[PDB]
Amino acid sequence: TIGVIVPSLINHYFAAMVTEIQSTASKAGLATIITNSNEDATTMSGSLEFLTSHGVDGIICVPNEECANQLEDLQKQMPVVLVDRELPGDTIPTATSNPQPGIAAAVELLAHNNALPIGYLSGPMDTSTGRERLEDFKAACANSKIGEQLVFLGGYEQSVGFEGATKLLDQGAKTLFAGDSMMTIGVIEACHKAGLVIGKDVSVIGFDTHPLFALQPHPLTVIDQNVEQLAQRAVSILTELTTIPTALIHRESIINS
Amino acid sequence: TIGVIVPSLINHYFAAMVTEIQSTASKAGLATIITNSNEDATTMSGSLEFLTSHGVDGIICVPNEECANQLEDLQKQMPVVLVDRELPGDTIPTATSNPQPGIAAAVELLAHNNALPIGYLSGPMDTSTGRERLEDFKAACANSKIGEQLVFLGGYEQSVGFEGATKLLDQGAKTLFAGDSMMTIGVIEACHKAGLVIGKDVSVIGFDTHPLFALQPHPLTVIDQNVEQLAQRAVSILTELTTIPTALIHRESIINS
Repeated sequence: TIGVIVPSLINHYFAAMVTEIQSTASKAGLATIITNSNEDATTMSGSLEFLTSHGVDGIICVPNEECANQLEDLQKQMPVVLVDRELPGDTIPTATSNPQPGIAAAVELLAHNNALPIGYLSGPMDTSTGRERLEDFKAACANSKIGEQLVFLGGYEQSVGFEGATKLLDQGAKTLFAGDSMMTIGVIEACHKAGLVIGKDVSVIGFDTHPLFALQPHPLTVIDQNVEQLAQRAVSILTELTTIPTALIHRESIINS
Repeated sequence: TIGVIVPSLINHYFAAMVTEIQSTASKAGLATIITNSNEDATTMSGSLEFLTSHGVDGIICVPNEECANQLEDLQKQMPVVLVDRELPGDTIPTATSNPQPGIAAAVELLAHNNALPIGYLSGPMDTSTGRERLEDFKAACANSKIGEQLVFLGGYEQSVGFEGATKLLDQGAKTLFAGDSMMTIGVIEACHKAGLVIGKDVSVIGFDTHPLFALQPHPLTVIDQNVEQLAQRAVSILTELTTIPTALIHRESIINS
């Protein structure tokens, strides 16, 4: 029996991750209790306290930064592993995806297609995830020599991405490049509401693998993070108690200009 | 602290159900442990056993029919609630949705638009949920005087639905009418692989309220189950220790022929 804590379950990515963490754990003879923090430090605080109180062998977890302290203490006693998100400072084994290879290829591809300017739709800047990927998109643009692009600093709600993406399209974006599952939804909602055919009137780059992204009238080019391998690796590290690269799935949502 | 046990989490409907259950219970002062049974009775049996051994107060559960007996004993001591699915036998308070009003109106609406024949893609026949909805769709067709329509008896994998939906189209279906989220995915895949424009070349009725359904080029008429209300009902019956109408959201995936 192990414990897993995740910020959201309506996020298909985090529900994929726990399905795969659970399946790998059972193959190594271990059960799985899941918790959901709603991106709320107090809630996760509540969970960790509870999980270790009840004799779980290990914890695989997506750290809120506002929990850095309690998370260190449990190490000082509890086998802990962090996944997807990184603690901003000081030892706890972490397995995360490296976003640079996918982001660089998506930018490269936008550049060859003259599908510019790009409206990149950021995620919460309070996550290692949100900043890692915005650094990488910025460097890729320089490295691809297309110059500075449009950036919206999003957050958590589908509403935030819808509002973000609609503003990028106002500012002239010809490509919407989401940096999250949830931002990717806001981009779709935005193209739908504005009357635009993706892969025809505007280009989209999505983030993560949702089954329904592959089945749009023009399937979505997306950045895959390979959830299965991260979950495999993360449970390997929990039993014995690192980065998985990221990839571009080329589909049909980029116009050639 | 309470335990909620759900058969899947990649299922958007059950991820929404557990998010709303957690939310509602913290508004009544209760943390939340979630478990995921992958439609396997060994795992749930294991899980059930776990959450009682560790002194969580209540259990909200989506029951696997081969756990009726074990669930029974928990009552004889644990405040237990079955959601979504029902036990076929004798007791335990259950809050489920009633699928008849939604199913009747989707059928009624297919009948007015002569959008026939209908291929109804059932879910598993060993869930109270799969039978109920197949009975109700059969009666709605008699009640609307359209005759017997085509049925496929589906299951669990997006794959099964995609196979069933493609088979129904070979057999002449002009409307595909899923009985699940997963079946609704398989239905979309089937129209895409086949090259059919939903809303234009074929009609679709979907099941449950994925945000991405409302966005498709022709958004999807779907049967909404009101997960939020089910979840609130189930949590009141837990704190102080029944059916919820189903509804048709009329969008634009039915042709007028």
